[PDB]
Amino acid sequence: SMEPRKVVLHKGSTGLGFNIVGGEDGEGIFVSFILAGGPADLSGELQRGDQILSVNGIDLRGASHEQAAAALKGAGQTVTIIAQYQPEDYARFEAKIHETSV
Repeated sequence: SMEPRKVVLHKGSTGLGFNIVGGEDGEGIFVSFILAGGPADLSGELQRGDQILSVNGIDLRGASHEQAAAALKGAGQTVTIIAQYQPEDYARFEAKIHETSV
């Protein structure tokens, strides 16, 4: 896999400009969506399938969705993220089956 790297964003009128998923069913925290024109987009330094490993020194390896949301939303505007591209893990995540007709 690609090595983790540091990404620094400055929140604005729509926050950091991305969505997270995961932190449930034993899964990591993933970037699911990047808002066109938002800070994440304009930076060019985050993409869908990045795993969020830490936020302002808060370790989100193994974090719940709630813990990750609290770290990201509770942060002030300058957010220092350690992210790692995890395309295969994310692809699996997105294909998981949640409802089955029997």
